[PDB]
Amino acid sequence: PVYIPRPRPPHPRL
Amino acid sequence: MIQEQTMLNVADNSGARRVMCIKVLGGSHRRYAGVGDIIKITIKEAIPRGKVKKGDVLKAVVVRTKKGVRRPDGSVIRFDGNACVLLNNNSEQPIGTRIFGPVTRELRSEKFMKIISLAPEV
Amino acid sequence: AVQQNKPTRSKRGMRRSHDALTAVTSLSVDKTSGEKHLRHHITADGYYRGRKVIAK
Amino acid sequence: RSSGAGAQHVNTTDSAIRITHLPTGIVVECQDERSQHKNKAKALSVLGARIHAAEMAKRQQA
Amino acid sequence: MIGLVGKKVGMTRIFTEDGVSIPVTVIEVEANRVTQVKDLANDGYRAIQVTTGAKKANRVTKPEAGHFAKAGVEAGRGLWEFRLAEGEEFTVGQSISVELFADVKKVDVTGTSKGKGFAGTVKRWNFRTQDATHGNSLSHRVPGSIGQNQTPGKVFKGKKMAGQMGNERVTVQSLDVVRVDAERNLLLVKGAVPGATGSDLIVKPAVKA
Amino acid sequence: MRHRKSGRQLNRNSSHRQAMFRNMAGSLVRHEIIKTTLPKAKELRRVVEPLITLAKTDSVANRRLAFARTRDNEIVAKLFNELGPRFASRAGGYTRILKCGFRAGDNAPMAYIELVDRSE
Amino acid sequence: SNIIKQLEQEQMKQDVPSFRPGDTVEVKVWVVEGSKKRLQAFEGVVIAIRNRGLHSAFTVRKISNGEGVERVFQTHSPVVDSISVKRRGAVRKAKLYYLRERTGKAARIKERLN
RNA sequence: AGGACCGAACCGACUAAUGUCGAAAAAUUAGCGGAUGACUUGUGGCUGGGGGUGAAAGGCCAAUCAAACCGGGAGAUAGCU
RNA sequence: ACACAGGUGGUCAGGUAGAGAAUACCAAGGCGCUUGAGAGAACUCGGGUGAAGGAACUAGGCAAAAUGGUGCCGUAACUUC
RNA sequence: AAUUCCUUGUCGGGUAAGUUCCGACCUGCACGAAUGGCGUAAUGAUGGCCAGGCUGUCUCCACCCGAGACUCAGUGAAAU
RNA sequence: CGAUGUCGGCUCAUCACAUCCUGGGGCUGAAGUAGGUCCCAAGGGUAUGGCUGUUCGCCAUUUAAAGUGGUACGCGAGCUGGGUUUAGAACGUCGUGAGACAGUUCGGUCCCUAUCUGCCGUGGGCGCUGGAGAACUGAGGGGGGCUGCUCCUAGUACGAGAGGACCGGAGUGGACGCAUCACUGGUGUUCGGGUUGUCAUGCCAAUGGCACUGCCCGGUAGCUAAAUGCGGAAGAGAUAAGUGCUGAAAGCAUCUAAGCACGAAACUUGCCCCGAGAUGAGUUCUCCCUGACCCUUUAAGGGUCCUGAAGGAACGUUGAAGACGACGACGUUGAUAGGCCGGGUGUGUAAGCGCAGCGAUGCGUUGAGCUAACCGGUACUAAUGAACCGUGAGGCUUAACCU
Repeated sequence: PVYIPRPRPPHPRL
Repeated sequence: MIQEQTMLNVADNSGARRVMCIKVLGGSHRRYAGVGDIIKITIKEAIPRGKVKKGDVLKAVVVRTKKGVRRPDGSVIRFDGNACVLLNNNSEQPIGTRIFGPVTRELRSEKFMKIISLAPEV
Repeated sequence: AVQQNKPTRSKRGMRRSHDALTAVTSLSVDKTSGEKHLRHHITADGYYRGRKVIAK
Repeated sequence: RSSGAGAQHVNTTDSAIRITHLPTGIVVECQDERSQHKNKAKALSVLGARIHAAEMAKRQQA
Repeated sequence: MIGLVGKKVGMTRIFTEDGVSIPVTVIEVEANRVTQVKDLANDGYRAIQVTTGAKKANRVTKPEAGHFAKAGVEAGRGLWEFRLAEGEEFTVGQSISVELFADVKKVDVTGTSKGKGFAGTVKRWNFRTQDATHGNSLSHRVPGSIGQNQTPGKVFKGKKMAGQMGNERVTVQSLDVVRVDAERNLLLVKGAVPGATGSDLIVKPAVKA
Repeated sequence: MRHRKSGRQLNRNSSHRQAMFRNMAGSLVRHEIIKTTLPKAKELRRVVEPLITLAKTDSVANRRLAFARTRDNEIVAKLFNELGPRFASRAGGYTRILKCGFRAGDNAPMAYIELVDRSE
Repeated sequence: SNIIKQLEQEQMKQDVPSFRPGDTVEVKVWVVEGSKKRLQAFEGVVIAIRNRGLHSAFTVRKISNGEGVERVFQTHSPVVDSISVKRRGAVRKAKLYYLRERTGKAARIKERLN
């Protein structure tokens, strides 16, 4: 593909 | 069918007008009361000339239900309003000297003799 | 949803073992014409139980 | 477990101690630091101070 | 003693003279004739297998026709079997009517329950349905958790989940008898029995005497 | 679980279902034979037979009750004059179903639904 | 079935007075007060009739002292004894459940006098 | 007369749901706030990268912004995988 | 990126009911939205109703439920009147 | 108190019962007068609490209507 | 650290006893009740609201009790996101400042269509060997096992009085689970009626379409509980704690060393359900199959004609059976489904006509008309005559029985 998107944020876990 | 947070009218002239059923007494994990079961109430509204004040937490007995009580012949008796009679917390012995409205025959058992004696109908 | 590893050819065959279609193999013979048809169905020309039921 | 904020530490934790002294009815609540022992010492010092203050107040009233 | 096979035809109520109206079920009882008497010399247990009803002479198969001609009785629907209680002995072909229910006071009715189909968790095992608001997405009538964590690593056998409800062989026990009618061949029982109108019912005497 | 229920839903709401039963019963009265799917014919057996049952006796109000259904004057005109005195002797069951293969568009069970007619 | 109908028809009483819903019906019913057997009275307005043959019943709504008292009565039950119609009400609806919210002047209805 | 009130076009997205490999890389459904002005929009120009612009969020600058993209130093460098 | 539930400026614009370009049904006109047929399981969505209680549910009256229009009577504390 | 650690500091009201709220007590870790203080009519898809009506939110769910989910015919993926 | 989602809450639970109650006992500083402590016993149950995001805690009221812990302080490919930890902004403090604060408070997108094990169910093939139709026995496994209050005993024993038994029996309750619409209700967009706005049938009347089923009012059958019954046991065996009898070692004593009799909701039964895939594949009854041949590696071999038997399968009518399979009833020798007649129920005096009224409207025919899923009949229609699978009596060895 020409455009690979930003992934989905993850569990905070900070 | 009288359960928790249910507003009831007072049947006798003890002084309160609107009460709130806070717990159905008798048996744990019980949903609702029956014909003449004991419930615990708080007082939300009273007259100035009442023998009890607003805020007294005390025991009462249901006398009229909108759900209806069942005679063993197959019939049901549905009243147009919930009603209770106030009782003095260790010996029942109701406060009011005159009681308005009719009662049910299954209330007549060994401890509510004054209520059915003062009952004008049934 | 997402698998750990792929299944086999053997797993696919044992899965598709019950996907085998069943033929009826019970074609009937009309009384008048004798054409092949199914159970409780009319023929291509409209024959059923000998009577011309379609009238067309 | 403690109320307040800033760390998971809080989540896996405890780090909050309440000590009640039965014959007087004095409750000491400590939620200061991350560790129990350093709060255990503060809770015992507050128990000693409150019991000594409640006894000396009764003595000064008498 | 032995039980009898009957058909459920509706439910009614009986008005007693004192005022109490009791709900009753009308169980009709046909001629429960004996087909075979099994003995300990060939099976190791004494019992009797019987039938009821009446079949047409096109549906009954030649094995069942030979099994019925072994007894010589008329062909009837179904076959049931009752264990003997060592105090009596029945012969082959004895027309057992409802007169055995005249002495007993309480009976036990076993019937095929009415099939509810593939029912959910809330309908079958009476689970509490979760809150339908305050952010609830796609989790209204689901059972939720079905196992603990990594350390069990599996769902325990016997877990109360969604599945088949009905078509069981349930038994409502200790049902009172009301009236034993011999002219109409009926058996009024007190209360409700499993099954709809037209289902088979095994009415045995009460084992909890 | 629909224990002892009748009435086929046919993947439609009651308005479209009643409207297409109206139109299909009118087409079956007008053309005397039509070709449709099998459960539509099975439920149309519960629609056309009360229409003929109402059309058994000719009067003033029966024309208005037969005009309340099928919403057409030519359909009720073919009723009570042509179907009425011709289906007088037979009592009920005036229809006939003929299973005719499957449709090549969606593989649905096909059926000619007709009346007991066409001896003209 | 014929069995259920035969079991019901032998128990139904054959002297049921016919009354339309809305009639001011006075019903006298037996009651057992222990060692007493008293025929008590109950006079009110019929607001519903549920015909089920032997299982048939009828409501009699009564405005007693204070609030209203609604009580059903089984027709073929032995606990009731007499049904006497006092006034013939001229409502045109089978059920009269709308009369529950109406008290006082709005509770009364039309007389038939046909 | 009103940076007036309710409420359509229009502008924006406050709650909940549907979606969340969706009808679509921000949407729809049922309710919303403004709707004669500090409003919205079409057309055509001007301001541009250590800069432009900003009723000010360090936002936006072609779906990418605490320093855009393209091409070249450059095969930068990397005790690191 | 698609024969995509998104966006796109200006003009004409009727009948009944309606204060109204709202909303309900229609005329002129265009369409049935390029998968259908069955059965009516658990579960999911948009909904409708419900005995008795009326927020006891929940972090939280969140969501749902309820009021809602014209004419008339009357309208409290406070106030920059 | 958007301030406050000790603290759910103390009194009263509201509720049967209130770590929230209101009016205060000042013992102000560590308020404070243009990085403005105290009040303030009207206003706010603003934070919190209470009162009435109203209801499936709940007690305790039950049924029904359409769209999927189940089957058949045709086309036919994806993360891994 | 080329990713293991953590607190608290809702639902769902599982296990240990260091047992909260119920149960069986010992001591007591146990007159009885109510107690203190200890042992065995996990079979069952083990709160409702305010505050706080809070687990916890306090309060109010029950209860017989408001048990402790593990299971990633259980459970986010079951659910929110209140709090803790993204980006905005503020109060107080520190730092000249940018900024920081286990010091708050305001607000802030929580993805996934199930490949494998597991679980809930439901099917096909094959096996048990000649096959089929049924009926069960039964290994083994699963469900449940809670108890309050009142009365009799009995105001009895005990106790100066007050108070108040143990054991046993009966009734009525709460929760749980099962069953069913007989009663009462809810739903019942397939039944009837009222009404608003519009349109159509050339117009009145009447009816139909849309506007959430237009708004509602009820309401047939089914489903459902709030409605009604049922059950937790009684009894037996072996016991834990404990109480014992006889009884030596050890002239006594001793519940134990030999033995015997008691002794709990704990164990097995007894109550109910699944179940011979229990490959150990069980037992009984019945039905059906008794026709010739060649080749030959004379092998429990292969091939041809004739017959298809009991039974099963396919199709259709279908169901208070069901996702699909499967199960039940029927297929013309018929009441399985649809239609029709009558009854019942529900809505409630249809349309037309006649009369009164200027009119809306009112009355009589009429308590009519219409009736879905109900009941009892009626072949009126549709389930056709047939074709398909399944066979020529069934292997070896040994013993007892008749020849």
